[PDB]
Amino acid sequence: SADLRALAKHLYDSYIKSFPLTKAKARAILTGKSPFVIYDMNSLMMGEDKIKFKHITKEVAIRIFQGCQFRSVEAVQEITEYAKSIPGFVNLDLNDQVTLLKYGVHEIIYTMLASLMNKDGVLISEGQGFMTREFLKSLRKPFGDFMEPKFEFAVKFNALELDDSDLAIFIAVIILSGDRPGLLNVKPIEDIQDNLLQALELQLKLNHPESSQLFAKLLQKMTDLRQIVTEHVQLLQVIKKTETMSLHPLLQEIYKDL
Amino acid sequence: RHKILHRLLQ
Ligand SMILES: CC[C@@H](NC(=O)c1ccc2c(c1)nc(C)n2Cc1ccc(Cl)c(Cl)c1)c1ccccc1
Repeated sequence: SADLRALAKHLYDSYIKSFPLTKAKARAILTGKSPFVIYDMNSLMMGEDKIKFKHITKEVAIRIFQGCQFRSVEAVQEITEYAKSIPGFVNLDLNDQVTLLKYGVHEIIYTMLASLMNKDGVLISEGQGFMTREFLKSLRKPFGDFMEPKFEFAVKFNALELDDSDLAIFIAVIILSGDRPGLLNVKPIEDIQDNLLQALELQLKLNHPESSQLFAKLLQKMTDLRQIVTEHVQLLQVIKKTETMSLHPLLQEIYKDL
Repeated sequence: RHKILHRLLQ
């Protein structure tokens, strides 16, 4: 009761310390020093510096792809510090921790990505940029459908009107998933997940007393996240067999045998 | 086996 409340506020505060761009901030921007808008080839060129990228120094779609890759490496880092905060996560065997994060991150990355999306585009560069859904759609095959499925999910997911104190627990539930392939000691993970799923349930009962069957609707979404990952991984296969394209080794470490 | 993830957890 008051335990599950104290755990809700714990994860919310960890979430805030761990992720610098929150749904609260993203929504303020999307409904507002406006973001630079990239809607076509020439606006991509004008706004290229908005796209955070650090390297030594070449097709338009590859640069977007690299950009998304660049930022995902950082999302992984963020999610990891967050997991380290979910009570008992650090106490699990250190090989399971790696597997939970391994399969957990894509699901989390796409859940939080929804926060930065509306039906027309996605925030980039900590809200400094806005790249339109239509622009991404126009990129030559197979990069034209790289983002589209993500936008399709986001719109559905955003209609749930979840806020940061809700996603904090939802995200912690996903990490502590009990059916991740190759898990050694499955029991302790599910104990905490059971304890987080009940915390989520109460959090949705108080914070959203009007929207009925949200908890229900929310667990259903958690099944589509996995579908979106599946499509993604399958699409990466195509790209990897036709392009000449390079993947960060933190990402390669996650995709290997996934 | 997953070196970067390990060092991120350490
Ligand atoms: C989980 C890894 C996976 N990441 C994504 O699918 C992805 C896509 C767009 C993202 C994202 C993660 N995070 C954010 C803020 N955005 C928005 C976004 C959209 C467009 C641009 Cl240009 C940028 Cl910089 C950011 C990946 C794997 C391999 C290759 C490229 C990606």
